[PDB]
Amino acid sequence: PGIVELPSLEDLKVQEVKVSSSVLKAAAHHYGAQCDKPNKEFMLCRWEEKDPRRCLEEGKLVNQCALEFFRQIKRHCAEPFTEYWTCIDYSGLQLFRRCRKQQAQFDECVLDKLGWVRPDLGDLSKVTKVKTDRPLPENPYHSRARPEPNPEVEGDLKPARHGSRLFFWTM
Amino acid sequence: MSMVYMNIMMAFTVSLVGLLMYRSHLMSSLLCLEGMMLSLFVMAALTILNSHFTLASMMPIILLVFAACEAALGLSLLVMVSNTYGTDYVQNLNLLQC
Amino acid sequence: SMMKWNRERRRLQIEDFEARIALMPLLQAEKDRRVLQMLRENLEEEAT
Amino acid sequence: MNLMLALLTNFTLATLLVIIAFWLPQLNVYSEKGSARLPFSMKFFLVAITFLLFDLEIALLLPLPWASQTANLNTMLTMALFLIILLAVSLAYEWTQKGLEWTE
Amino acid sequence: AERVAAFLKNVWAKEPVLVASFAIAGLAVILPTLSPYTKYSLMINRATPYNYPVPLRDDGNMPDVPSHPQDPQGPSLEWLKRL
Amino acid sequence: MNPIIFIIILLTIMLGTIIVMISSHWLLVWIGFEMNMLAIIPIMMKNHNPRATEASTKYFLTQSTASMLLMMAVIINLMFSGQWTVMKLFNPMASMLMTMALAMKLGMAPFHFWVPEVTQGIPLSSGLILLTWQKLAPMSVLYQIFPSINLNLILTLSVLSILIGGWGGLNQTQLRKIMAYSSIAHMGWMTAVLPYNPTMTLLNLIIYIIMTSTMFTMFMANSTTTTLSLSHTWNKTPIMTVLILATLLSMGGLPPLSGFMPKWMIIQEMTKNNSIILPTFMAITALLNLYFYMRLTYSTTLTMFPSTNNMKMKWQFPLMKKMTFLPTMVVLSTMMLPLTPMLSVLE
Amino acid sequence: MFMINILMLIIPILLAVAFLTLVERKVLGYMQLRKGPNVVGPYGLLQPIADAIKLFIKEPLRPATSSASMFILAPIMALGLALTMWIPLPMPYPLINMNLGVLFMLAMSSLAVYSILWSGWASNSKYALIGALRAVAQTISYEVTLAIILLSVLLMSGSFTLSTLITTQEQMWLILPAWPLAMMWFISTLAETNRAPFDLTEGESELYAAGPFALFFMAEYANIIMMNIFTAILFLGTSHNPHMPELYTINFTIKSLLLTMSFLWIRASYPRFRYDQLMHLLWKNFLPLTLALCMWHVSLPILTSGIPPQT
Amino acid sequence: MMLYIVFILSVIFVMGFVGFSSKPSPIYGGLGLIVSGGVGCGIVLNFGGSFLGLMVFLIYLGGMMVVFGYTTAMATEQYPEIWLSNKAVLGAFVTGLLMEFFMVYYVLKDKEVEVVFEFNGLGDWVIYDTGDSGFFSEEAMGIAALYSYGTWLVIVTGWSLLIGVVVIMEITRG
Ligand SMILES: CCCCCCCCCCCCO[C@@H]1O[C@H](CO)[C@@H](O[C@H]2O[C@H](CO)[C@@H](O)[C@H](O)[C@H]2O)[C@H](O)[C@H]1O
Ligand SMILES: CCCCCCCCCCCCO[C@@H]1O[C@H](CO)[C@@H](O[C@H]2O[C@H](CO)[C@@H](O)[C@H](O)[C@H]2O)[C@H](O)[C@H]1O
Ligand SMILES: CCCCCCCCCCCCO[C@@H]1O[C@H](CO)[C@@H](O[C@H]2O[C@H](CO)[C@@H](O)[C@H](O)[C@H]2O)[C@H](O)[C@H]1O
Ligand SMILES: CCCCCCCCCCCCO[C@@H]1O[C@H](CO)[C@@H](O[C@H]2O[C@H](CO)[C@@H](O)[C@H](O)[C@H]2O)[C@H](O)[C@H]1O
Ligand SMILES: N=C(N)NC(=N)NCCc1ccc(I)c(Cl)c1
Ligand SMILES: N=C(N)NC(=N)NCCc1ccc(I)c(Cl)c1
Repeated sequence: PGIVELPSLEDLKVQEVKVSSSVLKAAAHHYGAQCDKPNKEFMLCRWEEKDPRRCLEEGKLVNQCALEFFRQIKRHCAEPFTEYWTCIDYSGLQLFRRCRKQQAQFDECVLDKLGWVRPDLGDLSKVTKVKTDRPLPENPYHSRARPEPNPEVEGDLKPARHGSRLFFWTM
Repeated sequence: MSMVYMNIMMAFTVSLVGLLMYRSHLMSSLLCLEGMMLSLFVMAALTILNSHFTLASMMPIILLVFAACEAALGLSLLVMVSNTYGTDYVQNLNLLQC
Repeated sequence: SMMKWNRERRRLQIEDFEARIALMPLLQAEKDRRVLQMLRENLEEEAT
Repeated sequence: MNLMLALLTNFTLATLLVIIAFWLPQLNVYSEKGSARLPFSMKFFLVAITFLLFDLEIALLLPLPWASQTANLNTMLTMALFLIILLAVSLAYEWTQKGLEWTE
Repeated sequence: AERVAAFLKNVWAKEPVLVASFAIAGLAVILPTLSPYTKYSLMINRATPYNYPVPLRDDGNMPDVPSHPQDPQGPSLEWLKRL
Repeated sequence: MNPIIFIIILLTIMLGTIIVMISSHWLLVWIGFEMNMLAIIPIMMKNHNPRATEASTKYFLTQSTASMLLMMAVIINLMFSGQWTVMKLFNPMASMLMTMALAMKLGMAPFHFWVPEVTQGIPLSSGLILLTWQKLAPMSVLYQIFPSINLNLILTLSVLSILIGGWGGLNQTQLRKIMAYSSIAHMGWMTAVLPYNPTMTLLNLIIYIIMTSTMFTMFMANSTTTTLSLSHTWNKTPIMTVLILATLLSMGGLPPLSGFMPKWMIIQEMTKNNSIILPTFMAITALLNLYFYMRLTYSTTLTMFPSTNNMKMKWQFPLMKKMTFLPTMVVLSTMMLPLTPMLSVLE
Repeated sequence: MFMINILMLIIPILLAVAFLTLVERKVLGYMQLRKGPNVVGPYGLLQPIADAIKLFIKEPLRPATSSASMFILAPIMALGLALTMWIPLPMPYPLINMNLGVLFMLAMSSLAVYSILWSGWASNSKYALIGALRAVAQTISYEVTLAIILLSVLLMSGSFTLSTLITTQEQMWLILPAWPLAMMWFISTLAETNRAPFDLTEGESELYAAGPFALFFMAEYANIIMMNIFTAILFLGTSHNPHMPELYTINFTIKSLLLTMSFLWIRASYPRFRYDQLMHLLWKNFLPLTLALCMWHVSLPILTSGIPPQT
Repeated sequence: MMLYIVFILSVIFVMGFVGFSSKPSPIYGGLGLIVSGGVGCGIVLNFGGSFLGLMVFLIYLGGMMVVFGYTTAMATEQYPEIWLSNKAVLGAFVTGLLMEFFMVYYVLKDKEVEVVFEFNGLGDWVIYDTGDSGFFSEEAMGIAALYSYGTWLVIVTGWSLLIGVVVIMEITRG
């Protein structure tokens, strides 16, 4: 068999979004709306290619968008956001419904300072369409050529010649 | 294969030999029959869970349910044998010798 | 009373599930690189 | 690891209480002061066997809270009621056949 | 109508526990078919997104597929917010 | 047994068999066997006596052991192919285990010891089911998994069954034990041809069932379970003695009777495969069966054994047992050879 | 730090059992126009201590048992399993947070019948063995309704997690939509724990000693308390404020205390069932209703559009 | 190491089987099966099967094995015979433990063994899946599918249980 081709350790380097899960949860709804386009392009690539090696560049853009998104929050709404994700982080289940006062302050800050409108219930679970320059993979499974089917019997069905032909039987 | 499979198959073999090598009590042989079921349940569950065969996750339950019903029938035969002879000894079940 | 609360709980679950969907692309990108980095690292020690 | 520790603690303590309950100072210096049909009704066998069969049915009903999350609710509700009705038919059969009686 | 009514009164007097059991079991079988809310249980179960909604490659002739989650195309959960 | 319950139990015996025959999933095949074994036990027990209880217990132990081995084969097959489809198995150890399990279910030698004993200990109607309907499900699985059976194993089982069935029947005076050893011998022909042409397996199974049902039905008609009791038939129902004679000769494979057809066809298929020693050995060994069939004809039809005085009281009453389908089955059991080419419907 | 937590569950459980013996005696006394213990310590507060010490320094008269291993096994199983039943209980936070906590409690409780069976075998007396089998038959019979009733309730909760019952009852106690099940659940726990009017092990033998007797008693009374804590969670859900978890613990304790006192109240109020009669209460009354209410509680969330979330 | 927990549990699994398979008094044989059942549940638990693990406890141990012990106390053994008192039981018990110990020792020394068939001994963790981040239990999804996908399974299973009730009432009426 061949050699499993892997990218270099340096080909995998990229700035990482080193914030905790409660921080991501607090920003998740605005993040979904703001960074949708690079995110959907990456997920389209992953499901079409079925190979993480083929979508690394798309994955680097996912990180870049996330960083710029969190740099905008830091520049403008650092204090309402900090109060909000700190309220999420207290909960053992990270419940949204226990932090509606703080969510409203953060939501009101991004709308005024950035024009960010929180997506409605149901929106982020929509199936959306992506315009990609990437070619569509042709054999993503690396399938071999399928075996040729058995030759196909055809014609007109005629009575058996001289019957069953079983030993002495004449029919 | 994986190391766990060595012992699960060994458990089934041990209970099968126990089942085929009777002593006196019919109940002791019925326990070996349940032992084979338990090893089958574990072997099936391990295979199904590790392979992430999602719809097959119900199969061990069906195995358990049907084999417990089988065991209930087996126990009922044991008590009827015990009512006849006063024990569950297999040596008493030799009338059909002739 | 149980119907009203359960409907609200279903709406709260959808909101929680949609937050996860918003983050899955970022997590998937991170997971791919971690897996590939780990495999690459094992390949260096294998060479040695 | 926590569950293992809790279980180990619970039964280890139970073991310690049992052994000390058996071996305590006594302050005495003198000498201290089979497999047949037990005479037990067939009715008690039938209770245990009846419990087993109902317990196996219960095992099949246990997934119901998860099954109610399916989009195939029509099928799911029909099959849930079918199983419970069959359980009721089982009880009706034992009842009308005097399987639940304790006389005689 | 009356002989059945005279039958029910007898079982209600003699076996109220069994009459209640059969009454409840009948309602459990019948009411789902009559209820106007039963249809919503199907919709709510389908509206719960357990796995990622994989986007479609845009071929230029999908006017009913939103390009952005906040676009107006695609299923709406406005009916659920009111419910 | 309440007649409605009897019907429902009988319908469940059939349903278990049908589930095995229509299933494409090994789990559902296993369920069919479990359901079938659950419903058969009550009809073995229905006459409440120690012999029936011993027979049901021996049956339960044999069948439950075989079903565990079948489940083991299914699970090994799952690990080595990741699927449950009923077809060839993908592991030789799974194939052996399933073949041995089906052999135990069929009562093939050397797993045969339970057949004569269980058949003896249950009523005639229950023995009829055991030796006919109960062969359908295990045979229908062999029909499907045969591409992966070990040839040496299956042919060894076939040869041993024909030998044990033939020899075992020579020493029997009980009618239920004779039919049991006859069944063991006939299962040997069914499986011997399976590797070469499964259609002949079906043909031998169908003709075997017809002839076996005819014998049991004629035994039930007169309530006879021993050779000597059967020898009184000539003085009560002379027509029955003639029907028994024809059926026994047919079961002996004598031309021009129906029972010759399966042996004829099986020999043909085996020779086409250059199997010459095995068919010849099989045909000669089957003469042992013919011998203890002939012995029964002697004491039933071709001579008149001594009677009793109370037999005269029986002259004044008519046969009241149902004898369902007996006229049809006896004709098929004996007069079908001219229609042999009809076997192609089984393809 | 986790071992500290285990001890801070085990020790209070055993102390609460000890003083339930005092409370039961005093509550029964005042319902009988008398006082109950009031000499051994002020208001009888030292009575449990005197009883505990007395029992353990008592001669451990065990007749030559037919099985030494099963004589020791039964009390260890009984007490070990009784304490295990407490580790998933959210009060409001469980010691062990199990996704299938409700199912874990059902499975562990079903094992407690082995201590009855093993103690019967070890007694080396067919009379005590027959008494054990009658108790086992009563216990498994009422396990049928407890499981089905529990399943019916969870169809409104949505999961097997015990803490999800807290969320389900944020607006309203489950006893309101499900008081018919709460009624049969409550009586089933009485019969499950062999409590009067279902205390037929005590009554029938009328018609173990020292420490080993004490251990079976401790396990019994631990189970009684745990059953009533379970009932409070199942049907009388306390609201949880994540920033003041002790308000949950105070309110939930009061409900469990009151439910436990109602066990003593009932014991003071009624005669005992005959054995066949408590068997008919189950198979011919509770089970038909439980099955019908199980059918109803499968249909109800579907027909009202009130299916709870999975998570 | 805790990296071999599944293997260790399976070692105890086998020892419990050699326990009751040597067939001591049915009371002690029942105990060996109960221990094996609990150990078997732990093996299933460590592969991610929480529900399947708890079914063994709930149904197999709390259900079937209770009825086995109940029936044993009634119609088989009321007082156990001294364990390993019979020579045949002791020989069988010792033989199974000797075989088991050799498998364990050899597979641990070479991290692999060929007992009839060849097994790996690196630890069972090596075959585990490396990418799970779904918001549900997959085992729970599969079992819940009995009511949507498995209509046929429910029908035949429910029918067999009802027939089991009818059948056992026929068998025992005598
Ligand atoms: C509305 C439908 C709801 C779905 C219900 C779910 C299925 C439940 C099936 C239970 C069937 C029980 O069927 C039951 O059979 C017996 C027949 O002996 C009848 O009871 C009959 O026998 C008893 C003795 O046992 C007599 O005292 C009584 O006078 C007579 O009625 C019951 O009246 C009937 O209810
Ligand atoms: C002994 C055998 C016992 C068998 C018992 C079987 C009883 C089955 C009774 C309930 C079956 C129908 O139950 C209920 O009926 C309504 C019909 O209005 C169905 O239809 C309803 O839900 C569907 C969702 O699928 C909606 O699209 C539809 O608009 C709505 O009317 C429900 O999907 C079904 O849940
Ligand atoms: C009657 C006792 C029943 C006890 C059953 C005990 C469980 C049995 C375990 C069977 C699983 C192992 O089954 C066995 O696996 C190995 C590889 O893994 C297969 O493969 C083996 O033989 C074939 C030969 O061509 C080759 O693949 C290779 O030489 C060898 O590895 C065997 O063909 C198969 O028979
Ligand atoms: C819970 C912790 C409590 C810690 C207390 C520690 C105190 C240790 C001193 C124990 C004193 C026990 O005192 C002793 O108990 C045993 C109980 O079997 C009694 O019984 C013993 O002596 C009598 C004869 O005197 C014997 O017939 C009897 O078989 C023997 O058991 C003694 O009559 C009593 O004197
Ligand atoms: N498996 C075998 N050895 N024999 C077999 N079935 N061969 C297939 C050949 C065949 C023969 C008769 C007919 I009619 C049809 Cl349609 C086809
Ligand atoms: N039933 C009652 N309440 N009275 C009663 N007889 N109690 C028993 C006394 C007892 C038993 C064990 C322990 I530990 C403790 Cl401390 C006290």
